[PDB]
Amino acid sequence: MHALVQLRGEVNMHTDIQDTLEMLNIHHVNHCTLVPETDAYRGMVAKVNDFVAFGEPSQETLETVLATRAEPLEGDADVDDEWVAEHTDYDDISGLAFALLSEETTLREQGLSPTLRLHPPRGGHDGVKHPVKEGGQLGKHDTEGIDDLLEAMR
Amino acid sequence: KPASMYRDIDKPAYTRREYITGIPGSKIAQHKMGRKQKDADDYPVQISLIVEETVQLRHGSLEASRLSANRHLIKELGEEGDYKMTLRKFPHQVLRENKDGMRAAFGKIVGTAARVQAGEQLFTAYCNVEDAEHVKEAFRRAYNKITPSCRIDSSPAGNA
Amino acid sequence: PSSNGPLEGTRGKLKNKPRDRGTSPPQRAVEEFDDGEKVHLKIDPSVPNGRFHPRFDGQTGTVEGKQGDAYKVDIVDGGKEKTIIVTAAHLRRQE
Amino acid sequence: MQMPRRFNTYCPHCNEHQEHEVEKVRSGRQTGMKWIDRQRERNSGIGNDGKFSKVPGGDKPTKKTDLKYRCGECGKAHLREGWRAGRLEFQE
Amino acid sequence: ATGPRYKVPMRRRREARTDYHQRLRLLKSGKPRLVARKSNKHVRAQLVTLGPNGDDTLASAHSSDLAEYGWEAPTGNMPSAYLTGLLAGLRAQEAGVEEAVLDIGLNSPTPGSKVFAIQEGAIDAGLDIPHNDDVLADWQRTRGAHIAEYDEQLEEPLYSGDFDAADLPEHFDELRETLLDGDIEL
RNA sequence: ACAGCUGGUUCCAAUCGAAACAUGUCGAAGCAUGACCUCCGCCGAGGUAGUCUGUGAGGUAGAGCGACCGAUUGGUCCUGUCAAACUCCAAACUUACAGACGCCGUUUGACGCGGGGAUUCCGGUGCGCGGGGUAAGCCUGUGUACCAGGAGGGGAACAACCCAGAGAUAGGUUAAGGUCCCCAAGUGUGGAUUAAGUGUAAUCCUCUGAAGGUGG
RNA sequence: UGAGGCGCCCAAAAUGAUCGGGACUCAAAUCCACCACCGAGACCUGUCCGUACCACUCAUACUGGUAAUCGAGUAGAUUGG
RNA sequence: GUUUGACUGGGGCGGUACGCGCUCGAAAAGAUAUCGAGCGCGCCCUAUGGCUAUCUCAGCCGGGGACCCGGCGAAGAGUGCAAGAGCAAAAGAUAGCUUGACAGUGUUCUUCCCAACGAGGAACGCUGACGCGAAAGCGUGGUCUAGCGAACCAAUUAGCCUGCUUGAUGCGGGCAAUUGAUGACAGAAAAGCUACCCUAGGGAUAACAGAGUCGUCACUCGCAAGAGCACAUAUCGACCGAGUGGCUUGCUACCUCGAUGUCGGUUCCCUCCAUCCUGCCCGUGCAGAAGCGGGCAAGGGUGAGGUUGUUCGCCUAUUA
RNA sequence: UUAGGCGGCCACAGCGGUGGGGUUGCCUCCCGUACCCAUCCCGAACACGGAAGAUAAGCCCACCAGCGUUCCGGGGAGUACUGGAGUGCGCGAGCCUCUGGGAAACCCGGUUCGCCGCCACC
Ligand SMILES: [Cl-]
Ligand SMILES: [Cl-]
Ligand SMILES: [Cl-]
Ligand SMILES: [Cl-]
Ligand SMILES: [Cl-]
Ligand SMILES: [Cl-]
Ligand SMILES: [K+]
Ligand SMILES: [Mg+2]
Ligand SMILES: [Mg+2]
Ligand SMILES: [Mg+2]
Ligand SMILES: [Mg+2]
Ligand SMILES: [Mg+2]
Ligand SMILES: [Mg+2]
Ligand SMILES: [Mg+2]
Ligand SMILES: [Mg+2]
Ligand SMILES: [Mg+2]
Ligand SMILES: [Mg+2]
Ligand SMILES: [Mg+2]
Ligand SMILES: [Mg+2]
Ligand SMILES: [Mg+2]
Ligand SMILES: [Mg+2]
Ligand SMILES: [Mg+2]
Ligand SMILES: [Mg+2]
Ligand SMILES: [Mg+2]
Ligand SMILES: [Mg+2]
Ligand SMILES: [Mg+2]
Ligand SMILES: [Mg+2]
Ligand SMILES: [Mg+2]
Ligand SMILES: [Mg+2]
Ligand SMILES: [Mg+2]
Ligand SMILES: [Mg+2]
Ligand SMILES: [Mg+2]
Ligand code: NA
Ligand code: NA
Ligand code: NA
Ligand code: NA
Ligand code: NA
Ligand code: NA
Ligand code: NA
Ligand code: NA
Ligand code: NA
Ligand code: NA
Ligand code: NA
Ligand code: NA
Ligand code: NA
Ligand code: NA
Ligand code: NA
Ligand code: NA
Ligand code: NA
Ligand code: NA
Ligand code: NA
Ligand code: NA
Ligand code: NA
Ligand SMILES: [Sr+2]
Ligand SMILES: [Sr+2]
Ligand SMILES: [Sr+2]
Ligand SMILES: [Sr+2]
Ligand SMILES: [Sr+2]
Ligand SMILES: [Sr+2]
Ligand SMILES: [Sr+2]
Ligand SMILES: [Sr+2]
Ligand SMILES: [Sr+2]
Ligand SMILES: [Sr+2]
Ligand SMILES: [Sr+2]
Ligand SMILES: [Sr+2]
Ligand SMILES: [Sr+2]
Ligand SMILES: [Sr+2]
Ligand SMILES: [Sr+2]
Ligand SMILES: [Sr+2]
Ligand SMILES: [Sr+2]
Ligand SMILES: [Sr+2]
Ligand SMILES: [Sr+2]
Ligand SMILES: [Sr+2]
Ligand SMILES: [Sr+2]
Ligand SMILES: [Sr+2]
Ligand SMILES: [Sr+2]
Ligand SMILES: [Sr+2]
Ligand SMILES: [Sr+2]
Repeated sequence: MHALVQLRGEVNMHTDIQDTLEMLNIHHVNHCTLVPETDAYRGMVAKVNDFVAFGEPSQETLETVLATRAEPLEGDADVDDEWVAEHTDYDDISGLAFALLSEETTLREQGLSPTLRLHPPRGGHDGVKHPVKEGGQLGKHDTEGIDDLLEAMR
Repeated sequence: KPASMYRDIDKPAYTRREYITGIPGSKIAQHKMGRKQKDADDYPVQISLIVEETVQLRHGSLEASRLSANRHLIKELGEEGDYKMTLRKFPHQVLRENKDGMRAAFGKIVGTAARVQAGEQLFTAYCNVEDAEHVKEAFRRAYNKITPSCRIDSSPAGNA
Repeated sequence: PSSNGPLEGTRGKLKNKPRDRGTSPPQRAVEEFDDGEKVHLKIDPSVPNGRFHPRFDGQTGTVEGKQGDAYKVDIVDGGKEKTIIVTAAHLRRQE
Repeated sequence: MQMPRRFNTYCPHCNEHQEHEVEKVRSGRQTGMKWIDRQRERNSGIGNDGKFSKVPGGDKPTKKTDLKYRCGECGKAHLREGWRAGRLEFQE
Repeated sequence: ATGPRYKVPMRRRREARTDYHQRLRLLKSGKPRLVARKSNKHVRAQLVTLGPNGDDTLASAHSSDLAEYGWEAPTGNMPSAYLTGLLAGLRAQEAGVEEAVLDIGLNSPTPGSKVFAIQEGAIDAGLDIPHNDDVLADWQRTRGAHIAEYDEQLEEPLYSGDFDAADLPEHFDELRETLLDGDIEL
C-alpha cells in the first residue's frame, strides 16, 4: 500500500494525467490517498509519477495522519478511536491503519472519504522540479522519506 | 559558400540518385593513400582522427583536409613512404541551395557532404613507431580544415 | 496526401511479408462465423475480392448476419456506427 | 474499337437470350411543334431573349457509345448505358 | 531454402498431392466431398467433411474390403471402382450423410473413367451428388464387359491366377445385388 | 438606392461556455452544411478521460543490407561507405475489441435520441515530431498544453517561462522564487576552486561567444 | 605522458557603461553538501454569500442537511431582477 | 447595357499545387499543409472481355542470338498505360469455345476518416436469362487503386397515363431510362484601358523607413600549399575551416495605409573605429633618404575645383 | 500408418547427404494397348487392362547440420532508440539526470533434418 500526495498543480499538466489523479480521488494540491499495490494501480501512479510524492508509510505515521486528517464520507464528525470503533470493523485507528497497510480494506469501505486533505509541509518540502534521488520531492520515496513528508504535512 | 550553411544535420537524408539529377562530382581525389597494396595489419602503429561533434562535411572540405594531411606524409616519409592512410567516409548526402522570393523555394542541387557522428573515425593512418609523430602532425593540419574539433587517438601503439 | 483514392498510403498494410506471398490456405476463406462473434478485420494481400475499405484494417467488429457468402460486420468508426461487408478470407476470430 | 454487328444476349422483351443486331442511334428529325419551340417564339422579342440568346455548347474529347440493340426475333430494340469510345466500327 | 526471402510451397503442394485452387472451389459448396482416389491395384472412396484441425472422414470404402462380400476378382478395374463407390456410399447413408460433391483430386475428368464410376456407385447408394450422366461410361462397361470381350481375344487367359477364363461381369451383378440389399453388414 | 466594407448599438445579476477546423460555394474581407457551445423534450441502465491483462492492427526511431533494391572504396576472398520515395530485422508508442480495477450514472437520469438558438470557419505561443528555407520575431503541417477568453505570486519591465486556476472576509502554512542593501528572510555552516569584476543572466528576437591556442 | 575543474587569448560600433541598481573577491562568484528562514488569492482553518442537490412543504415561503469529488471567463445560449 | 472568375510568401508576368490516380513528405491505427519531392489520368481493347482444357515463365549451363533435347531456376517473366500492390497445377502462356462488357432491383462502404453533402466508383446480395465446366464453381468487363458531368432542352428505347361539354383525327403534356456538356470539371452565355479618374476598406497586402535574418556585402581569425634567386611567415598568399558587424543586397510581412513627405545636395550638432594625416613604437628583402608591412592611439585635422540631379565614380591642381 | 487416403499449421517442414525396407499383403517402379479415353507427333503423359520382374527411383523407417529457417542460453546490451518529468549542462547543432519501456547486426554454445488431426490397415 502506497500513500499518494499531489505536489504539483493542474495548470499545464497533461489532461490524461490530471484525469488519472481524479480517478485516484485527488482533486487538489496536497491531497492524499492510499492506493493498493496492484498492477492496475501501479500503472496509474507511474503515469502521475512526476507530479506526486508516494511510498509506503510506517504504521505509526499512517496512524498520525488518519487521526489528524481522516474524514467521514459526509459530515464534519471528527474521526478518533471512538469514531473508528463506533463506525468501522476495527477497534481504533491502529486497527484501521494496519488493515489499510495490509490492503484488507479501504477508507471508502469503512465510511471514510478516500482522501486525506493534508496541510502544507511545515518547513517546506524538497522542491517540485527534481525527483528524490536528485534531492527533490517528486516520485517514489523511502518509508522514512514518505514518513518525513506526511508528518510535516500532518 | 560558408559551411555554416550545411554543417548541421537539420534536414532529411537526401541521397537517392534515382530521384535526384545534376549531382556535382566529388572533389575527393583518393580514399586510400600510402601503400594500398599492403595491409594495415603489417603496421605496429595505428592512429585515427576522431570527430568530436556530429556534423556534415562537404566534399570540398574532405579534399582540403585529406590533401593537406597526405601532402605532409609525402613530404616527410616520401612519395613512397612505408605508411598508409584512409579516408573512410563518403559524401552521400546531396545538398541544395535556393538561388523569386520564398515562392517555390526547393533548392537546386549544388554539392555533396558526408554525415559524421561524434566519436567516429574520419581518417585512420598506419605507420611505424618512427613516423608516429609525422602522422600526428598530418592530422593536426587536417582537423584545421574541417568544422568540428577532433581527437587524435592512437590505437595500436604502446611505445609511449 | 497527393491523391485521395481508396488505396492511398496502403503500401505497407496491403503488402505480404515475403514468405506469406502466394495463394493463401483455403481453410480460412471458408471459415464460418456465428452472429455476435467478435472478429478482427485484416485484408489478406493475396485475396483480391471480399475486401473492405483499407481504412478499417485493424478493427475488431461483431458479425451481425451475412449477405451471400460475405459477412455483415458491425464496427464503430470513431463515433459512427458502420456495417462492413467482408468475406471470411479477411477475418479472424478474436481470442 | 471493334464491335460485332450481331451476337447473342439478353432481350428484356422476349425475356430470354436471342440474337440481336447493333445499330448506332440515328438522330430523329424535329417537328418544331414542341412546347419549347412555342416558348421561344413567345418569349423572343426586342433586345436580349434570355436563354433563347444562348448558343450551342462545346464538345467532350470522346463521346459515349450510342447504340440500339434490336432482338433478331421479336424485332424490338432496347437501350444500354454507353461507354466512352474514340471510334466504333462494326465487324461484318 | 536459398535464403530468408525464399518462398517454400505449402507441404501438400511440394508433395504434389493437393490442388489447392480446386480444393477451395470444392469447399465452397458447404457439402461433404466424395474423395475418389486410385492406386495401381486399388480404388478408394471417402466421404470427407471439414474440421478444425483437419478434414474428417465420415465414411469410406476401399476396393480391398470388397472380397469381404464375395469378390474373387481383381480390384483395379471399372466394376471394382463402381461397387467400391456404392459401398462407401451405402456406409455414407448410414452415418447420416445425404449429399456430396465429387473430388477427383489430381485425376483427369476423362469421360467414362473410374473416378466417375465411383461417383455413379455412390449416387446409386442414394447419395445426392451434382453430376452429368453423359460423362459416365455406359452400364455394360461398368459391369466389366469391355474386359470380357478382351478375354474373347483369348489364346491365353487374361488373368494369371484362375478366377475364370472368359471372366464374369455377372459376378459384378451378384456383388451389386448383394450390396443394394439391406441385410448386408456395412 | 445597394455593399459580403469601416464605425456605433444605452440597466443589474445567476447557470453553462465555444470556434479560429472539415465538405461545398464566381469561394477565399462572404455564406451554407458539419465539428464545437447552449436551451427544451424523450429514453431508462449503463458509461469509459486512466491503468493492467488478453485477442488483433501498424513498419516510424534504431539497426542492417553474402535479405531485395539502388547508391558507394581499394587490393592480389579480403577491405572502405550509404538511402524521404530500400528492408532479412525492429522498438518506444499510437490504435480496435473485451475482461478486471478505478471513476461515474440510475431523486444531480448518465449513455443515446429528437427539436429550438447560436457563436464560429484572420488565430497565436511554448514543448515534442516535423517538411521548405543560409536564416528569420520566416512559411507550411502535426500532437499537446497554454494566450486569446486566465486573476493572484515570481521572472527588473514583459499575452502564452515558473508557481498557480479565483466567491467574500479572517487566522495560519507553504509554492515558484528568494534571504548584503535598495526589499520580507543568512553578511548561515562544513569544504574546494576562480583573480578574470570571469561571474553575480533557468527559458529567450532578448542571456552570445567559435574554429584555434594557453608552463595561468 | 594521459585525464579532469575553473580561468586566460581569440573578442571591433555609433547620445551615457552596467549583473534591475548599489556594489561584491577565504564572495554578495562557481561547484559539492548541509542548516535555518522569508515568501501567493495555492493548501489548512472560523464565519458569511451564491449555486446545485436532499428532507419537510402548496412554495421556487421558512427550517434543517450535503458539496475532497461546487465557485475564473471573450463570442454565444439559458434565467431571476 | 454588361461581362472580362479563382489560386498566388502583395499584384502583374510565369505557373494550375482549379477534376482525378500512385510513391514519398506523414511523425509504425485513422486523418494531415505549402508555388513540397518523383510522376501519371481525360483512353485503349470484341479481345487486350468470359470459361474450360493443356501448361510454366525471366536468365544461365550442357548436347545438335532463329528450331530441337536435357539440367538449374518461387518468380528476376508476363499480366495495355503512372506508381505502389496482387498473382505459378495462376490472376501468366497456348488452344478451343463463348459474349456476364447481360436485364431488373437492392445491401453496404466510398466519394465526405471522425461528421452532414450530389454525380461518380467499388465490394456484396436477391430476381430473370445465359456461357463454359464432369462438378463444385467461375463470369455484375480488363488482377487492384485514374479513364469523369446537375437542372432545363433535344433525340432515342418499350409500354402505359393524359390534353378544359362530347366523339373522331392531327398535334401536344407525362411516368422509366439511354445518348448529347458545362476541364473555372458540385455546371454564368462573357474582352481590355484609365497618368482624367471616383468610392468603400486593408498595415488582413506591396513601395520608403523601422524590426528580425545574414545567403549577399564589409571586416577578422585559424591552417599555410605556393613564391618571394636560397629562404611559409620582409612581403604576397590559393584551398578549406571558424567568426564579428549591421555600411550593401536579398528574404520575411512584425509595426504604421482616419498619410511617420522621396533621392541627391545644403546647413548645424553629437558619435563610432575596422586609423587617411599628425604623436609614440616593432619588423624589413632596415646604409642613408625613402619605401613596404605591423602595433598603441579617436586629441585635432581630413580642404578647393571640371562633367553629371546624381550617390558612387572619373578627372585636375594643391595638401601633413 | 511393415510402406495407404484426406488434411490443418504452411521451411522447426527448405537444400544437400548416409544407412535400412517389401513371395500370393500396401505404395510404387513395372508389363501391356481390345476397349472408355488420349497425344497440333509420340499408350511419354492422360486413360484403360493387368501381374513376369524389382526394392534401383519414388515412398516409408532410422539418421547426419555443411547451407537456409525456428526457438533458447551466454556475450553484444539495459547499449541504440524511446513515452513522462526537470529554473540540469551546452554559444549552439545538441547533451544529461529521474521515471516507465527496450532493440538490431554479430560472435559463441544449444535447438531444428517437422508437429498435429481424421479415416483406413497384421
Ligand atoms: Cl468497407
Ligand atoms: Cl456510337
Ligand atoms: Cl489418386
Ligand atoms: Cl479553471
Ligand atoms: Cl565592478
Ligand atoms: Cl436580483
Ligand atoms: K502606412
Ligand atoms: Mg466532507
Ligand atoms: Mg526550491
Ligand atoms: Mg510508410
Ligand atoms: Mg448581465
Ligand atoms: Mg442572482
Ligand atoms: Mg534511420
Ligand atoms: Mg479574442
Ligand atoms: Mg531587509
Ligand atoms: Mg562581463
Ligand atoms: Mg514560511
Ligand atoms: Mg444595371
Ligand atoms: Mg486575387
Ligand atoms: Mg498513417
Ligand atoms: Mg443550360
Ligand atoms: Mg440522342
Ligand atoms: Mg468546383
Ligand atoms: Mg470536391
Ligand atoms: Mg479613395
Ligand atoms: Mg496589425
Ligand atoms: Mg502585416
Ligand atoms: Mg584599434
Ligand atoms: Mg628609413
Ligand atoms: Mg572626438
Ligand atoms: Mg536402397
Ligand atoms: Mg542554457
Ligand atoms: Na498469401
Ligand atoms: Na408570351
Ligand atoms: Na451593392
Ligand atoms: Na481559420
Ligand atoms: Na471560404
Ligand atoms: Na466577400
Ligand atoms: Na465499469
Ligand atoms: Na531520433
Ligand atoms: Na485556459
Ligand atoms: Na512584478
Ligand atoms: Na561583470
Ligand atoms: Na459570457
Ligand atoms: Na466570370
Ligand atoms: Na512568378
Ligand atoms: Na454514390
Ligand atoms: Na536587412
Ligand atoms: Na554576422
Ligand atoms: Na536630403
Ligand atoms: Na584621432
Ligand atoms: Na565632381
Ligand atoms: Na525403393
Ligand atoms: Sr530544417
Ligand atoms: Sr576544426
Ligand atoms: Sr410575347
Ligand atoms: Sr431578340
Ligand atoms: Sr472540349
Ligand atoms: Sr466553468
Ligand atoms: Sr502516429
Ligand atoms: Sr555569507
Ligand atoms: Sr566556504
Ligand atoms: Sr527586440
Ligand atoms: Sr543561450
Ligand atoms: Sr575555443
Ligand atoms: Sr462566480
Ligand atoms: Sr462563473
Ligand atoms: Sr514582390
Ligand atoms: Sr475484377
Ligand atoms: Sr490586347
Ligand atoms: Sr499622361
Ligand atoms: Sr496615423
Ligand atoms: Sr580600439
Ligand atoms: Sr603616421
Ligand atoms: Sr556613376
Ligand atoms: Sr510403357
Ligand atoms: Sr554560434
Ligand atoms: Sr524490462
